[PDB]
Amino acid sequence: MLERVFIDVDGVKVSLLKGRERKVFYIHSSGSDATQWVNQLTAIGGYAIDLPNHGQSDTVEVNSVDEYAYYASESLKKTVGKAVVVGHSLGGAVAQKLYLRNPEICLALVLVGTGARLRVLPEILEGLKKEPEKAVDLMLSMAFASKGEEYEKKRREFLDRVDVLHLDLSLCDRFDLLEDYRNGKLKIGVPTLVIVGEEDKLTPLKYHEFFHKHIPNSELVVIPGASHMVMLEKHVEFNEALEKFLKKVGVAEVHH
Ligand SMILES: CC(C)(COP(=O)(O)OP(=O)(O)OC[C@H]1O[C@@H](n2cnc3c(N)ncnc32)[C@H](O)[C@@H]1OP(=O)(O)O)[C@@H](O)C(=O)NCCC(=O)NCCS
Ligand SMILES: [Cl-]
Repeated sequence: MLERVFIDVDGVKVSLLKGRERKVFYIHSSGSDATQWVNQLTAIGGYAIDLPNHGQSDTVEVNSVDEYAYYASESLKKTVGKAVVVGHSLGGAVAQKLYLRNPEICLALVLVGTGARLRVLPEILEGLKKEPEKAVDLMLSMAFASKGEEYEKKRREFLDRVDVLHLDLSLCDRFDLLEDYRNGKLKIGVPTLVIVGEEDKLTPLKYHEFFHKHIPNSELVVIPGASHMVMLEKHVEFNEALEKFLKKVGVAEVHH
């Protein structure tokens, strides 16, 4: 069912995965790629970006979350025009910056396992340069509710992508919109769905209650038996929540 497509953003080749036509645009997390969203792409539809430096996209120097938001926004415009933007962790930071720069292209926001500030444990971030296996194991212990096939696969991916993982996490570590939400300057005017796995230790419940408190039209969904990787660990529950929200916002199903 899925297709891989390619577009050009200012000379940078960007790959995306796409399912059935739907105005939904997914943005993956650090050290990951569009394949993070396969369970959503096949059931809900839409497009998932491979950010530059990830998946089948070109490599290019990226020094901020804002720069990734530029690639994401251009890619959204070229594929779906306007969309519900779904971001996980780093991708949720990218989604927030995308909304702030280009609110017109966001029909709604889905903030998954993310935060207004994404400081990274120094034992992970500094541990990746010296003993990456230990750092990866620590990060993943905080990201999965259970070991098993998804955990093992992600562990191997991270071991294969340590350099990009460290670059991505360094961008997270510098990402901070917290006070701008707190002091009321940053306003999210679109419908928002905030999703977190009950066991998530990388971006815990309080990060998601923070969004829910500061965003007027937000709904919070905590998914039991999942941690940070909720869209992979509990995909059926995740999809049901997302589909209910898409109905609410009017992003119709368009079968056949
Ligand atoms: C790395 C870490 C220990 C640094 O902690 P720190 O030096 O206290 O600095 P922070 O800026 O994160 O936190 C300071 C305060 O802001 C709050 N805060 C930070 N990020 C927040 C967010 N996204 N939402 C709401 N509150 C937040 C904290 O709760 C804390 O409040 P407190 O003083 O009342 O406890 C901490 O951020 C952490 O444990 N993070 C989770 C693990 C991780 O590595 N996540 C990866 C994210 S990509
Ligand atoms: Cl991340």
